Amino acid sequence: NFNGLTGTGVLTESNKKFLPFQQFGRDIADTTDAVRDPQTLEILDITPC
Amino acid sequence: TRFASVYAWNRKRISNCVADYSVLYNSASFSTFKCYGVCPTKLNDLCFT
Amino acid sequence: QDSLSSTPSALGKLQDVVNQNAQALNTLVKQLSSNFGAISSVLNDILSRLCPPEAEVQIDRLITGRLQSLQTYVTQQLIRAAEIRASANLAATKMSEC
Ligand SMILES: *[C@@H]1O[C@H](CO)[C@@H](O)[C@H](O)[C@H]1NC(C)=O
Repeated sequence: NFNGLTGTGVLTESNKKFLPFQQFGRDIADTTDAVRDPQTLEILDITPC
Repeated sequence: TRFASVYAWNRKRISNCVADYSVLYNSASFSTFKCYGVCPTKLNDLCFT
Repeated sequence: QDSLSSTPSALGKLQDVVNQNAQALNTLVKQLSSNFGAISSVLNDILSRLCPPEAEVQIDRLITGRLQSLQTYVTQQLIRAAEIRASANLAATKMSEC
């Protein structure tokens, strides 16, 4: 649960170059596939299990 | 102690804080408590800008 | 050998099959972004915001649309498969007779 965003999957460090104002990314299915950790500001990849 | 008129309603902005809605929804002091687009019992773990 | 090496469009018959299948799958996935009348295309948004009596109505709308989208996909695949089968049947005949 990231800042109210709930889901399940494997989390890893992302190589996606987010700009400072960006909190998350989305796929073509309108699902979130990357988030910014609200404490460490690290970008994480999200893939289901 | 005092409240604004309806023609000149007052706006207070809430930000940069943690909110406990459990004190509000479970209060017996309210005659009306109607939510739209969200459940008050689930509001207690959501985030907003 | 020289003709194939100099003509990008030579194998369109095979490329079209690849393209048509890719466009059907991508279309199917994109339908997951559809609301179908629901408050959100995202199922988790519905479950996180609303309780069971009102969530079920919103979920039913997504189920109806997503089921319809999948039925459309499968019907198209069956029709497309039949066309490919006929092509394969012709190819098998040519192998035997040519
Ligand atoms: C969390 O606190 C740290 C300092 O301890 C700060 O650098 C960071 O930006 C805070 N995160 C948020 C979202 O405010």
